[PDB]
Amino acid sequence: FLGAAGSTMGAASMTLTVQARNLLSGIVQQQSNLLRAPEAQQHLLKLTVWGIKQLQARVLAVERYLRDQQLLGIWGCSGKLICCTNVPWNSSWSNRNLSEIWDNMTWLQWDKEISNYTQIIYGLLEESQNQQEKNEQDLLALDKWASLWNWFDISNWLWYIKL
Amino acid sequence: QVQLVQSGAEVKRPGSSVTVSCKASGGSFSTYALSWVRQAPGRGLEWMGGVIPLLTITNYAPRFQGRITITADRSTSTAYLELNSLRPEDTAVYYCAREGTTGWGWLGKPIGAFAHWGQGTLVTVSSASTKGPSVFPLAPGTAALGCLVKDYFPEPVTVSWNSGALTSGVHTFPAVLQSSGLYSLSSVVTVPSSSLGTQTYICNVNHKPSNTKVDKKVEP
Ligand SMILES: *[C@@H]1O[C@H](CO)[C@@H](O)[C@H](O)[C@H]1NC(C)=O
Ligand SMILES: *[C@@H]1O[C@H](CO)[C@@H](O)[C@H](O)[C@H]1NC(C)=O
Ligand SMILES: *[C@@H]1O[C@H](CO)[C@@H](O)[C@H](O)[C@H]1NC(C)=O
Ligand SMILES: *[C@@H]1O[C@H](CO)[C@@H](O)[C@H](O)[C@H]1NC(C)=O
Repeated sequence: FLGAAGSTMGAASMTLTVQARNLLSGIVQQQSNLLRAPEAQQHLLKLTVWGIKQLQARVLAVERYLRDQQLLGIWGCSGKLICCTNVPWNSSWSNRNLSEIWDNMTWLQWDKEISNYTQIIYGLLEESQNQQEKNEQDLLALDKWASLWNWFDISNWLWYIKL
Repeated sequence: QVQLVQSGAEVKRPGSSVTVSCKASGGSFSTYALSWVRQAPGRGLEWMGGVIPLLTITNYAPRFQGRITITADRSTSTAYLELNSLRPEDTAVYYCAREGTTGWGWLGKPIGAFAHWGQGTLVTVSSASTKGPSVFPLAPGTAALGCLVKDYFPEPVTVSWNSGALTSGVHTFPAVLQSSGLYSLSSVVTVPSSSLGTQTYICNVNHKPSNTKVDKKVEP
């Protein structure tokens, strides 16, 4: 758990060659102590201090551990720890080196890199996930001459892979 | 659509080898399993084996393996089949056939079925050399009559009576790979007896590699 958070993303390529270095199971399974005994107590005591504080901590952890599942649902990535997107690296202005990023930079320094535009990326991702991709899938059950043979866009469709 | 313009039929000495082509047109020469099938001229149909041009995957025959050779040459965009040991029991029609795809096109998901096809040519070995036959009045209310195009080389001839003016009631009969090294053929029609000397029934034959197209009397 967190065992190589200080490593660079190349040595934290080690982290995501294992279960993101056990981060998600440490998110949901560190509940197990307050899961093991909110109920082993058989005592009256006539009032409860933890009856609001533990409950607020518990449902705080649950809503935080559901917002991220819903956000992975909204970008077609539900289930998959590592998935790719159709959004390109846009005009976003931290354009830099591949062998600088995934060799010599930690995850925290990387968060300090792109602390801006993060909500821009989050708004940007679902656009290519939905507004054309879901509408293309809605097209993909019926089409005219073009679906088998449009002979125009296909070269550009090959060209997207090409450029 | 997908067009498979196969190369023409062939005559060749027996005991030698044979090559045939199948030039596709439309769709894609690669990324879809072109294949090859047989049918003896009168039998049902028979699959032999195929090729996949992007990865040269050859899925050959259960019996003809070792004697069959299929290639795929995308740089001139054709597909050849090379069989060996030509013989009277290699005589079959050889259709070249491509797998189809879902939707009206040639790019989507394939189906697994031989949807688009080619014209096919009968791959029949030759024993003898060419021969122009002779055509006869075969003598019989209703007088029967024939023009026996018998013991020729090679197949086929056609028969039309009075330059095709008589068109109804025709009954041709197919050419035979007979037991003489040559080929024979029969063809009859139905005329009355009383119109023997009035309407002269003149069959017309078309033997194109032997070059004999004669008008022939039938006045029995
Ligand atoms: C810390 O960084 C050094 C690089 O000098 C590396 O050798 C070491 O493995 C790193 N430690 C961990 C726990 O990743
Ligand atoms: C990427 O960064 C490394 C230093 O981390 C450098 O050695 C390499 O030359 C860079 N590559 C490019 C293409 O700039
Ligand atoms: C590479 O990493 C080491 C330690 O992790 C650091 O001292 C060095 O400055 C880094 N170099 C670059 C170009 O990032
Ligand atoms: C990122 O956003 C912060 C807002 O807190 C801003 O101060 C900073 O200039 C931005 N740009 C960076 C760190 O390049």
